[PDB]
Amino acid sequence: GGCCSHPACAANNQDYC
Repeated sequence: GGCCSHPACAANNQDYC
């Protein structure tokens, strides 16, 4: 989760997702 609420993070780092 974490920054995965922000497309910026979720689109570039799916490892947190």
